[PDB]
Amino acid sequence: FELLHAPATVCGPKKSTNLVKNKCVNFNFNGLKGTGVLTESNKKFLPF
Amino acid sequence: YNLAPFFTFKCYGVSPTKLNDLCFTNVYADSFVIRGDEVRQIAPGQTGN
Amino acid sequence: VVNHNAQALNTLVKQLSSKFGAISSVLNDIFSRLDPPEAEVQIDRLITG
Amino acid sequence: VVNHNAQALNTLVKQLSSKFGAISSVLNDIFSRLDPPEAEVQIDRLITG
Repeated sequence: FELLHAPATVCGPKKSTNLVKNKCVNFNFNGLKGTGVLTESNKKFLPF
Repeated sequence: YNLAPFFTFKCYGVSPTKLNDLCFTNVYADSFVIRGDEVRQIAPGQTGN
Repeated sequence: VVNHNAQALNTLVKQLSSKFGAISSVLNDIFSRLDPPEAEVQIDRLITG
Repeated sequence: VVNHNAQALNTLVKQLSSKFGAISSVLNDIFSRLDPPEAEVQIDRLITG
């Protein structure tokens, strides 16, 4: 398996909590763990 | 963890305990049967037939 | 002089992308993927670098 | 001044004959005599030295 971050088809049995924005929180996005503030982003990402 | 009494579970680049906490982009399972002495041959950078 | 400062700072920032022989340049990935003995060898590499 | 320069370069040259804790100061010998995962650790030790 590849751990390089990408759209993850396979994931472990972890329950997903609600998404809280504009506050300092620990976050775990598809195995990407960090601490910070999540805000709505104006970045024009490609759909993939 | 319920597969056979003394299974050899050897993870390279990951931990046996941590697999449940990770997300995997592309997963492939390769199944075969070999002699026991040749099991150690199934590892990165090993020499054998 | 200003340039000699800015480049240096940028170099420092770019040196945060170096794995230094570890599995990853991200500390969180190393801790999430590995058990404490293996993580220590990788975090030691990253911290020393 | 010349001596200092000339001496310093020799030191650099002599630091190419230091194992730095690895089995050998020759990269090819380390690669041949060790498993690639095990060899890479000693190779990175030489590289960081």
